[PDB]
Amino acid sequence: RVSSGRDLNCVPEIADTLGAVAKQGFDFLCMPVFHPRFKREFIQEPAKNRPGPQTRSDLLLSGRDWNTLIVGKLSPWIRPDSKVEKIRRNSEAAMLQELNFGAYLGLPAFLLPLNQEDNTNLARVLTNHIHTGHHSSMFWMRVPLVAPEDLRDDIIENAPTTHTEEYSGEEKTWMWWHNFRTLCDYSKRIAVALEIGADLPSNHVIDRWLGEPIKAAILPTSIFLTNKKGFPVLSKMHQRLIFRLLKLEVQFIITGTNHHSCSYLQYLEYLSQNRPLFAKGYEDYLQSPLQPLMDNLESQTYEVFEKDPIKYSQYQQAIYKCLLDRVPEEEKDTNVQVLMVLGAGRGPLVNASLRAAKQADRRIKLYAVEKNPNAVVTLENWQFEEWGSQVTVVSSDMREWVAPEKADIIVSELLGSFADNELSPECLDGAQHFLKDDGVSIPGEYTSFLAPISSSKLYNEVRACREKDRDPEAQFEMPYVVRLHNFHQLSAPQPCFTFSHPNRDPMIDNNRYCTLEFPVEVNTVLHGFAGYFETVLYQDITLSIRPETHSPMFSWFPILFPIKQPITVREGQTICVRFWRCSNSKKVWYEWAVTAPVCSAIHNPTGRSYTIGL
Amino acid sequence: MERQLEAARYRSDGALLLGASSLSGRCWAGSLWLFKDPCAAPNEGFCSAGVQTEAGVADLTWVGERGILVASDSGAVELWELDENETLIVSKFCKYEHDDIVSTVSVLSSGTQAVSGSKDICIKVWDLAQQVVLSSYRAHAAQVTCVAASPHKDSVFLSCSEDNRILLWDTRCPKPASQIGGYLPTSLAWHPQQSEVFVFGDENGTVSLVDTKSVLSSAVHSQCVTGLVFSPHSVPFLASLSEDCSLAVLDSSLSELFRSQAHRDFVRDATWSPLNHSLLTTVGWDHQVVHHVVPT
Ligand SMILES: CSC[C@H]1O[C@@H](n2cnc3c(N)ncnc32)[C@H](O)[C@@H]1O
Ligand SMILES: NCc1n[nH]c(=O)c2ccccc12
Ligand SMILES: [Cl-]
Ligand code: NA
Repeated sequence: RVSSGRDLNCVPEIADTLGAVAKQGFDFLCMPVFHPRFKREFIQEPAKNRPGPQTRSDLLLSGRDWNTLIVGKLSPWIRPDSKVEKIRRNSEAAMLQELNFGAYLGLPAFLLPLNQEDNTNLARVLTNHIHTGHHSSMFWMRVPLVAPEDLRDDIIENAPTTHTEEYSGEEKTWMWWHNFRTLCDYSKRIAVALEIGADLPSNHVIDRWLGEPIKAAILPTSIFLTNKKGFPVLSKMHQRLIFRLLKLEVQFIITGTNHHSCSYLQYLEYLSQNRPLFAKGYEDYLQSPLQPLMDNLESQTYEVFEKDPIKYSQYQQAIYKCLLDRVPEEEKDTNVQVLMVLGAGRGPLVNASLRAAKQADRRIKLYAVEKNPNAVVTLENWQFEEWGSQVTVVSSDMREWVAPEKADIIVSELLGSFADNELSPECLDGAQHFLKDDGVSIPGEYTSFLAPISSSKLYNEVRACREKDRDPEAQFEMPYVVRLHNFHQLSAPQPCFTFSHPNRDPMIDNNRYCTLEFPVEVNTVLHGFAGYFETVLYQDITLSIRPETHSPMFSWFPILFPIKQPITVREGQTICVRFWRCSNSKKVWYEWAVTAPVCSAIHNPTGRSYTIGL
Repeated sequence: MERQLEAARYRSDGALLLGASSLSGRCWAGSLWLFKDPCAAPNEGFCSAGVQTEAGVADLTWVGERGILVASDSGAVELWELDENETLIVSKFCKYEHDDIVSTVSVLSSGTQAVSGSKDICIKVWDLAQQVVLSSYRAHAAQVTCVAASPHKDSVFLSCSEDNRILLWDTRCPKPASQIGGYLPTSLAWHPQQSEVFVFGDENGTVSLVDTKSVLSSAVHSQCVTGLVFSPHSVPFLASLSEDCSLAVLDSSLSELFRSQAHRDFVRDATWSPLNHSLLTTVGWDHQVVHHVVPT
């Protein structure tokens, strides 16, 4: 199912037109609220006194139709940025008129075109309208992938078309959009309606729209080819672009006349159902990173942890291999290893430890240390009905537990999306004293990774996270767990912080300071840094949410460190970021800053906005 | 009959062709009329012929003595023809080749080919006999505002667009468009007796006299210049209509001779009488059909 709409500039009667548009399969109809050629005068007489009605009556469609089927269009003669003062004024009054009428009808969206560079006054008038109350209308800016001046036929004798590549010049229409919404101050009610032409530009021109709030894609009937049967199709390149749009779930709009004397619509449906799913629904949904140390996780939270068999089969294998390497065959019925699950939750690692023992044909004694008393309930009902004397549930903080003996292996799952963001280093450090001098730690090490990303959509979402009683910018000085979706990765991820266990170093200091330099090969806007992690469970057994090496594991989502102000980056420039892992005896926190190509502010100084509870 | 009077053209004998649009209300349509008695217009009860079009009439022009070429809001070019009795206006063909409102149309000298402009930014050359588009051009980078065929050269015609380009066309060349050397141009008019000279009005209300080789101007109107029509005299007069609801008659040097303000709304068209050259008809969205007597 593809949500599509019909664009028109000729509507003899909304009753009929809307009927044919529906019977063909269109979900909604874009059309002008006033006659497109019905130019109106607002200052000079006698034209200003033109008796009404100034347009159609709202009584021609039920309230529900105006709210769900009709998308308004700005009349094409309105030029708020015209060079003639008289024309600006008339256009200003007419734009407000049609905008106010669209709201009067409760239209779900209203279309305005971006077809030249300077739209300053257009944005002002729209901004003033948007600030005439807190209403729920949407404004789709119609901007072309390629400016009309850059796709015209060369057929002008004394005005030959450009024949030398202009890298930035070919991205001009994005600059049109960027400036418009920067003037409008990133209003959540202003989205993009990307218009596609018969000829697609370079890839870098198309990639420029990654992370932008694309709500609709406009497809003129002219760009459609014709197969043997005589039906409209699309070049393989256009098909590829359409697939990039389906992942954004945009509403495709069909404009122009029928040059194949609903076929166009059927082709889109044919394309949608032709393509190959777990996190569906969490796309770009900002969440607070879990803090299992400071907070006690809820039952269903542990349920999600346990709904990932590939993750614990990796734990089982890591334990399977470790047991073999420690218990020689000549000691399989005499050597019992002491395994301590530090953070057992509801008992997944405990069961993984058991199955790894029968697999390695060795003997083990299990301790299940868990500080969450609610989960300890699950473990002890599990221990009474099933496990038994083999498992010793310990309801304590691993940093305070006075162990009766020492462990040959300690297994923990204290890692977050940013590796150490749940304070696994501080916990495994404290739990280190009761580790035998030759004891193994699973995981044995872990590393965090960062990557500069561009996504005006996600930037606005963080912007909307202001709250009544806290710093007005605190939403930018804290990380968010999010299934990153509509964004642009600007450089290959690089390693940030790494920790090893057991940590034998004489000066155990978990604070960190790292400087990263990301080459950027595109013009873009930096909005934040995505964060991932990798971990070595034992040897070659590993887990990773890092994209290039992702464990083929539905668990961790990526983390996101935003920045207060977007940072423009030119192709070839280097993004230099600074990340700190700070701490006192009470809390641990990150501080980050950008130092190139421009310095940002140090984010979250002294954990004023975000701390991790110890 | 619709309220917004769009076009008005006299033919050889003297009949008046009216193209109207419904630019507001329930139905946004249009119609075509023929008043063998020009004084009866726009009264529908005393007309020679009429027929309703599906959409509005953005522009039109005669195609001989019984042909009517129309540019429709629907994006199609239309050809209507009077019967042998000139009492019925029957549609000859309706081709939807443009992807937006057809804003301007004009017949070429031979009366067998026409050029159409459209808000889709395209200009197309039409073969009226075969009812097909010979060529399809995309020279401008914005809405095409006006296209006017050469009065005597069947392969030359002008066109202006909101890209601020005035283009001289000669389909005899590999690159058939030439850019002719301000404010956006909105109306084009070839000179009746020079062929290499034309005039054009802008959105700022200025009318200019331009010669083929590489300039005289004058502030005529207070708003957009919607149309320009030369009179049939030996040394023609220049009539200019504007959104300022005024009609002006200029001389050779672009000096004002006549000034009419009868209209109470936009003045959309103006046509000279082939029977009396001192009479000039005008129509407007106020639904008026005024007959002016221009002093000579
Ligand atoms: C699998 S998510 C992390 C689990 O480890 C537990 N955990 C985290 N920190 C500690 C700690 N210091 N001592 C004991 N259990 C802990 C949490 O309560 C949760 O069950
Ligand atoms: N230790 C935290 C954690 N552990 N295991 C998971 O599967 C998971 C998934 C999402 C978020 C956090 C987690
Ligand atoms: Cl949140
Ligand atoms: Na919609």
